[PDB]
Amino acid sequence: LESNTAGDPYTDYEKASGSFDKAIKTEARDPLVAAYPIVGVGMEKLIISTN
Amino acid sequence: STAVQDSNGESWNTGLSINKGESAYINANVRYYNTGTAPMYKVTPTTNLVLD
Repeated sequence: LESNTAGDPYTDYEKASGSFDKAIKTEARDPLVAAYPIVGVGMEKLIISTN
Repeated sequence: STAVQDSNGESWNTGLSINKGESAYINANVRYYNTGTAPMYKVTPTTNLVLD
């Protein structure tokens, strides 16, 4: 009763078929695992310039 | 008594101010190259400038 079971931009057929972007991991091909990025930032150093 | 004094001098000053936040500006002369199979139009690279 849902065209997008996982709630992501890709329908159940596009996911199961692999007809979406080719850089999406293969676990996100089944309709119950969301194709979904988890992006975070990390600081490596901080530099101060006295005015 | 009566005195009359006549003077004349001259001075010379040199200064130098320095900003410690922006003490210089840098200018990089660069050049792009393509080693692939297709051309690129409107080439816009992003570059790091690293000191240490």
